[PDB]
Amino acid sequence: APVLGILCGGGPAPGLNGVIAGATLYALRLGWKVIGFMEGFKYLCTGDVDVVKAHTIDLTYDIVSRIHFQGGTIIQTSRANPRKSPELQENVRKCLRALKVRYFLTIGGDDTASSAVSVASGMNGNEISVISCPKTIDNDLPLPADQSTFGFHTARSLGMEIIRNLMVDSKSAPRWFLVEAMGRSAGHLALGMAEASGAHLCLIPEEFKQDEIEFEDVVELVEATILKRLAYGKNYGVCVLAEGLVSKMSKKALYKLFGNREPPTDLLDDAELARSLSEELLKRLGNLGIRITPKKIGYELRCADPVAFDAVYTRELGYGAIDAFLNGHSAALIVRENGQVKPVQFKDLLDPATGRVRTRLVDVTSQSFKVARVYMWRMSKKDYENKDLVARVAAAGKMTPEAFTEKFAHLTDVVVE
Amino acid sequence: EAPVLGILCGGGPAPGLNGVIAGATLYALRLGWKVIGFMEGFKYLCTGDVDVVKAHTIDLTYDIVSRIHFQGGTIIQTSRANPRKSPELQENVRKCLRALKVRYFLTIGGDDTASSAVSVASGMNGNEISVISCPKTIDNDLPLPADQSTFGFHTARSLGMEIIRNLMVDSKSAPRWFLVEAMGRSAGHLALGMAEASGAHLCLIPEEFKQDEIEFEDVVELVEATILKRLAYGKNYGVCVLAEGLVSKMSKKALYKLFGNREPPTDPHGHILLDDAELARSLSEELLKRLGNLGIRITPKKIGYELRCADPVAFDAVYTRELGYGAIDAFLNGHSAALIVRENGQVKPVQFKDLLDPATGRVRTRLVDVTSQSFKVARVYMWRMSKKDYENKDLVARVAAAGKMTPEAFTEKFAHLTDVVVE
Amino acid sequence: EAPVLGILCGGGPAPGLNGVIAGATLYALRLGWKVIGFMEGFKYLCTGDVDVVKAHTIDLTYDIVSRIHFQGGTIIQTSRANPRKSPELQENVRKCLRALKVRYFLTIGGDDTASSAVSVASGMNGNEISVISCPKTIDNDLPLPADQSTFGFHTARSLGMEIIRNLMVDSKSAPRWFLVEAMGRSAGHLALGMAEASGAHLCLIPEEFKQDEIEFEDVVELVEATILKRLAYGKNYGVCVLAEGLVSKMSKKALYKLFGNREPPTDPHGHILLDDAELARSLSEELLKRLGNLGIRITPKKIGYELRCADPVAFDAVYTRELGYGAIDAFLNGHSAALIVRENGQVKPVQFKDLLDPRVRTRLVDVTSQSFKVARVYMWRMSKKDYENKDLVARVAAAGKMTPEAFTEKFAHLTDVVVE
Amino acid sequence: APVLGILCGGGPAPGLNGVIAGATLYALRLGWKVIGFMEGFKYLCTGDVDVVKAHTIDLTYDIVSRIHFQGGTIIQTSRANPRKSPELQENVRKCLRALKVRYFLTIGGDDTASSAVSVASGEISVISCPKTIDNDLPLPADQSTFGFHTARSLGMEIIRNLMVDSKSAPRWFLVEAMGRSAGHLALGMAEASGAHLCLIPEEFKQDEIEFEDVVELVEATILKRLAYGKNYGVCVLAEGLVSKMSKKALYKLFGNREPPTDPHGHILLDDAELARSLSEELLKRLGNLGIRITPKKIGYELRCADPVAFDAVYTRELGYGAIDAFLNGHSAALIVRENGQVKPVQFKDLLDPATGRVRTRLVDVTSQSFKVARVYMWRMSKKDYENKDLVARVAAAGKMTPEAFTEKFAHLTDVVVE
Ligand SMILES: Nc1ncnc2c1ncn2[C@@H]1O[C@H](COP(=O)(O)O)[C@@H](O)[C@H]1O
Ligand SMILES: Nc1ncnc2c1ncn2[C@@H]1O[C@H](COP(=O)(O)O)[C@@H](O)[C@H]1O
Ligand SMILES: Nc1ncnc2c1ncn2[C@@H]1O[C@H](COP(=O)(O)O)[C@@H](O)[C@H]1O
Ligand SMILES: Nc1ncnc2c1ncn2[C@@H]1O[C@H](COP(=O)(O)O)[C@@H](O)[C@H]1O
Ligand SMILES: O=P(O)(O)OC[C@H]1O[C@H](O)[C@H](O)[C@@H]1O
Ligand SMILES: O=P(O)(O)OC[C@H]1O[C@H](O)[C@H](O)[C@@H]1O
Ligand SMILES: O=P(O)(O)OC[C@H]1O[C@H](O)[C@H](O)[C@@H]1O
Ligand SMILES: O=P(O)(O)OC[C@H]1O[C@H](O)[C@H](O)[C@@H]1O
Ligand SMILES: [Mg+2]
Repeated sequence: APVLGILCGGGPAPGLNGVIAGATLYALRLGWKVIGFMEGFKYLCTGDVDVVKAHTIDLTYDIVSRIHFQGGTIIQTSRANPRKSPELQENVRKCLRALKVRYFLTIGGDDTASSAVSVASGMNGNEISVISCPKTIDNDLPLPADQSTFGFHTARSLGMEIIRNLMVDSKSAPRWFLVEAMGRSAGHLALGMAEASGAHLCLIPEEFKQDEIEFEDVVELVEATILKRLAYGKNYGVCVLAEGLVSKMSKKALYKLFGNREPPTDLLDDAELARSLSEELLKRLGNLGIRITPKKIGYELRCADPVAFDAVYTRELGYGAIDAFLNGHSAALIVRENGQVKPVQFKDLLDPATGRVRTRLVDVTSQSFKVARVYMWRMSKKDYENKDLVARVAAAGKMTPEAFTEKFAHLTDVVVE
Repeated sequence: EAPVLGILCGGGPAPGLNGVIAGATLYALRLGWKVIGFMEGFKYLCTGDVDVVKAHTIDLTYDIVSRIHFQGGTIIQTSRANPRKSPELQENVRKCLRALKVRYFLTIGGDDTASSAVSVASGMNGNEISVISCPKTIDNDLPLPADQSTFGFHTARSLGMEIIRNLMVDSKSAPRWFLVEAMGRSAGHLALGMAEASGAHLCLIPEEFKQDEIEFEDVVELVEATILKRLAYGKNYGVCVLAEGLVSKMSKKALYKLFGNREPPTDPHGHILLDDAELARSLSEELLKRLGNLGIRITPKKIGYELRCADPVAFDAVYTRELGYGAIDAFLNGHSAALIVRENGQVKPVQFKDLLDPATGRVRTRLVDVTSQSFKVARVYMWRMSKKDYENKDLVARVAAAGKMTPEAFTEKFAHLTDVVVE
Repeated sequence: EAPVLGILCGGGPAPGLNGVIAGATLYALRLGWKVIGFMEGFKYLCTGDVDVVKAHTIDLTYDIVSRIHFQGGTIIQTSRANPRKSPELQENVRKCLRALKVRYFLTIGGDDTASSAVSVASGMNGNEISVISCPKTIDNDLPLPADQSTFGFHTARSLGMEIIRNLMVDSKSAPRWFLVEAMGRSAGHLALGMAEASGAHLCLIPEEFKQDEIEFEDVVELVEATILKRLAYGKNYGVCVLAEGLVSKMSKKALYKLFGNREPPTDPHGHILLDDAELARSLSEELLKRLGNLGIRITPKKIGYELRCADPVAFDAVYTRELGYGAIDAFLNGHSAALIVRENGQVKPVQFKDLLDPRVRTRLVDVTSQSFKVARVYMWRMSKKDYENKDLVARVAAAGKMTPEAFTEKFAHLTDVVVE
Repeated sequence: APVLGILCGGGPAPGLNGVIAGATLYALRLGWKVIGFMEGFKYLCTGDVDVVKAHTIDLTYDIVSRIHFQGGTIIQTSRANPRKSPELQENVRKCLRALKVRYFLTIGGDDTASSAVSVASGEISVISCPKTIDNDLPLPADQSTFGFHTARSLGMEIIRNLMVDSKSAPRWFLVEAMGRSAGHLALGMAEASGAHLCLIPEEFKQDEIEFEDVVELVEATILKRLAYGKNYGVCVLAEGLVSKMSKKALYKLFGNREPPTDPHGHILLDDAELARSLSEELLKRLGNLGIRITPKKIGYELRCADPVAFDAVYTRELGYGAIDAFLNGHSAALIVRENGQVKPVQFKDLLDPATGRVRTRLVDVTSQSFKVARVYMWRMSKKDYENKDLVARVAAAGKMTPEAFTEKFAHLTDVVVE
């Protein structure tokens, strides 16, 4: 009876347990023995056969038969990475061989799969075969457009519900919420939350023409939306911001981001973008009876119980991983393109630019992105050319139609219309 | 004056109806259109009385629709009253639409609603009114490119998943078997989706039965062998999800037995009233006679009326907003007698004649593809006796012993089930 | 060694069972006690074979229970097996408890579980073992001070409200009447709670019927009058919630009509089987004959088992944690054959004798309380004054397509059938 | 036809629509005409009766028959305080008389009720209802203000997700629960979700708190968890710890700077980030041990969640009791529920003599409920500090001697109640 070894690396995503139970349940039906390494590679890195034994468990039918309802991961996860030093990988090989592992499945992000292949490449193919199931809550893998990664549906739906309450609260007690969606990689999650909840505005790094952002431009994009809605008798709303704006700002923009101060280094995590915009917008707009409050959606999504779409999705990835093992595949990533859970070789998907896996961003030319824009509140190219509109909007700001055009009309060159 | 967009909903409600209404109305309002909404579908348009229709038409304004994307149901209600099979009724709808100066006419409903919409258009100048329909089914039975859902389906399946979740915890905490009947006889998409997501131990849908007709006995025994196999592993509990469509695939011998060894009730037109069937209840009643003495409890449970007006999940909120936008886009581009659908992430108008099945003159019905990879994966995790399973003497020994019968008795009673359903 | 604490669950599950288990276990481990849990209640303690019991007992360690307060149901499962009817079985239970050196025996369950625990205790020494039971009922029918809830009732009521909420939107979007049957015949706390919270138009609990036996005709007419009054205001839809206990209060003639003018079902021993009674289904078919010509659709809906194992809401999470703590404190203070309950914000042991009047005194809805009166105001119903309002009776009668004389003679007697 | 005028004051709480629907629907049956003032006292305080009439609506059956399902308020709310100045009450009296409203119903918390009393001194009866998610109105013991159950329940669900994440990917979450008046909400969320630590101002003995003590209280819990093999957890902090802090503590809290202040000299505690500051300090002290720490705010997403069944029933009965108090001629009272009965309680009985405004009900840290909640927390008790064996294990977890651990932490037993 061969041995299967599963582990999780990187941040958790809803439905992580779904993959573990999908692979384990099918493997047990074949008669395999399944084990799970706690906290990813953290203890395989030490190379101590008994420190590892104290941190691996039997993945039995009883353990996994009902985890498909539950978020997080029963075998935990960690960012521990054996790929960064020649000693660590050998410690991994020493423990896999000592554990008589035959099939090796990892569930994790771009940095987690690379560890799997590197440890595998220094091992005989007849003794160990490696498979990985890439995971990401930011929906940034290069699957065919409109196709989502597992966990993304759960994250977007819970985020919609959180913004729903902020939408009702912003109207009931007039204010503006600046909701910062966690995740600097792409803009899929911020735009999905905003469009589903009817958020009045969404800013993502992908909608900016210039290769760097200026702090003042982001202030004016939000300031224009607040002015236009105020011009229609509404002093409240919700604006959603992808954190990826941070990783695109310029050096000067980052300096203003931290309060006109030099930023720390080894550091965009310490950045507080929604909070910084709230302070600047309050100096400019507070006199108009406008309250602004930042709010961060984020960590609370990572271990939400999977929605039905991600339950089916992850189970089919678990079966697929075992199926790739049976069909002899190795060094491949389990993906579902066009409704087929097929093994895909990491070479065929690794974009040569960054070395890591190709990251699919939001297509702001697609119609889907255009539809989201129609239901937002923003001054378009045509809007600035409407004298009657510009008159009311500038009046709402207690500025003249002229000063308003000086300040804000340039924004049509910062963001794709 | 400004062009008038009239909106109605037909058929049974599904999550996201308001989302379609808000997408069409908000976009139209930005274009300066006047948006009105007829209450209860074609109900009053069929009368032909202009005043009555005015008494059941409301002005769809910004503040009314600005926040209904959060809410299930339809703020303009819905009806199934349809004028398609009445030349007089079709004219009556035309007279009321002309009276209200309706330039763009949008219907949100199922097959009957869309067919009625085009029939109203067959006798109207193509430059005075355009007709667009937005297909709606929680049953997911539209012939969209497979694996792509219809709006409302994701919401119904997710809520359906959470109900069965509580039934799975309850069935294990207090050992019991639940027969969950998923309302709707169109297809098995809802049953299989809820069962696969919730990890139910069995899902029976009409698509997997090879015979053109189904026998009540074969359904009893398919569930029975699943229960026995579970019993052979120390587990006297589980959940089985039956698609209601099994009833409409049964033979008349199965119907008489289903209705209590009696005569199926019928309306005053000669049609069997299948809504009065109690599939899940009848099968648990029979299954208790056979397996009850093995310390097995069985309980029916229906799901599906509570699903139809659940608040839409994010996938449906985005979906229906894009559909409502697409309806207005079709109006602008000049399309008419077209249905707004989303294929490959693109909302496009598709002519109604192009969706007809030439054999029936009816829009095609997409059922579960039981030869798909997805369905095979679902079956892998179900608890059932497969073909090669019946050939394992050790396994049939354990299962037969669980049922307090001999191995030869088990093969006699249950081995024919591999020829009843696709393996 | 260290004291052994055995825990089991008996009967129907309710939200928060895991809360009581976790509250008792976590505190017990803080005291150094060993904690064990019996799968499926007394089912295996009845067999007597100790090795079988060991195969169905688990060590309740810190990591087993530290996070089950989120989870509904019970990890140690439950069963209706009760050794209270066989000292052959009670001796078997005592035998396995002694083998496992159970110093403290905490059972969570209903009447059969509670009484079964004390009878086993009666045949043992008061120093070797001590027994405490935590009463459990999702029906809120324990005799606590008025308005104070049993654990799990909040969770069940809130989930039921959500289901009716979907039914209310559906009934209005696609005009229809839903007859929501709230399962449970013990009392009407669940039905009234769900209906009041959800804005349901009518609620019928057996507590409001003045007479001792209920007639099938009268129940039909109480729903009928509400539907007609709604029709008289342009509303041809609504939700009416029926407590399943209406079946248990019906007269012999009423039962005969309820099952379809056939002999009521019965078990092999001759006792009536009310579980086969589809109360909402029968009332829908009957009300369809009478009101179908008016354009009224009526569909039944059952809200039962999906409540039992819903995840506990915050009120019940705090509740059952305080209960579990109180059970350990009762063991420490030397209490035995006692029930752990909470009254006026304090968890405390309460001897069996305090609450018992055969099974425990069933607390029913107080239909004379101000709480029930307020619920009635927001219902749609023909009060005694409504029947005497000539103008109103004309509108309702016309909605039902009958003369005011016919309406008054048929429906006006209902003022003496249910509390005014 | 008598006129009922309804407004909402203060921050929203789930069930406001329940009160409005219960009061409006009953008043409709009595034949009353019902109206609603937008944004609460914002425009009744102005005295411009022309502006007031613009932002008023007629509360009809269609408007309110189904809002009992919905959180938020259909008539909005503001924090405007007519009790601030003598005519701030006068403008309200003038506008109310102009509209000829017989019955005036305010739906708000401690600040709103005091405003209602400031106007109830002159034809027009005034009744309030107990709105607050902070559970800090002086209702009978063990009896909650409406909206508190819903806010606690949704807060528990949010923390549950943070609990699964803190264990799946070992991390510590510092949850800051909104509300500076009392610790009810923070304690309810933490107890129900099984959070490892909770800190509320009610448990500190001295009336001024030091930043160092707050940091060390979390530090002791994190170290103790490490001693027992766990490098993760969740800690809930009532944000009212900032309002109990000393001037020196506030200086450290705002990054060793003078706290921001309003044009009147009072301190702007809204700009404070308690959880963020503690996280930064604790990461400096414990990151080497393998401890990751992350702050999270909860509370703006709680104010307008759809009410739970408890608040739906509660607000339906409170709204009924408001019309019943009006029907009985009562005035200058707040509707309360005790033993399942709604009754008016005069504002005079609820006023604290020193403040002059409605009395704030804090958590009773001497009660059994609080003691039990503490038993399930991970903390160092007075006895634990006297356990030489336990102290050695925690100190080793913190990479320090037992002597150093006792010097730094043992004094905490005099900082908070045991
Ligand atoms: N940026 C915007 N996004 C969405 N709706 C808008 C926007 N600006 C105006 N509207 C609405 O579009 C409709 C027509 O606007 P108008 O033609 O300016 O009266 C009204 O309901 C406006 O409130
Ligand atoms: N019908 C079934 N569906 C899913 N899993 C099953 C089924 N029958 C057995 N198993 C499980 O498959 C694994 C291997 O089965 P066996 O080798 O027969 O013990 C065990 O975990 C069984 O419980
Ligand atoms: N049975 C009832 N329950 C609750 N509200 C009612 C009932 N009957 C009438 N109403 C409402 O009471 C108000 C006064 O009605 P009326 O007495 O007809 O003027 C209106 O909002 C009616 O819809
Ligand atoms: N401060 C605390 N709060 C809650 N549980 C604790 C605390 N300290 C220890 N425990 C647990 O209580 C039990 C007693 O452990 P010990 O004191 O080592 O015998 C073990 O399960 C510990 O993990
Ligand atoms: O806040 P309201 O004016 O009511 O509604 C604002 C709308 O604009 C937002 O993008 C959403 O699509 C909403 O429907
Ligand atoms: O825990 P049990 O009820 O034994 O088994 C549950 C699993 O069996 C079912 O087919 C699903 O695949 C679940 O994952
Ligand atoms: O909207 P409708 O169905 O007409 O009325 C709903 C109300 O009537 C019900 O008794 C409850 O009191 C609800 O508030
Ligand atoms: O699973 P762990 O995080 O170790 O412990 C969680 C428990 O510890 C906390 O104080 C609560 O009482 C929880 O029940
Ligand atoms: Mg206050």
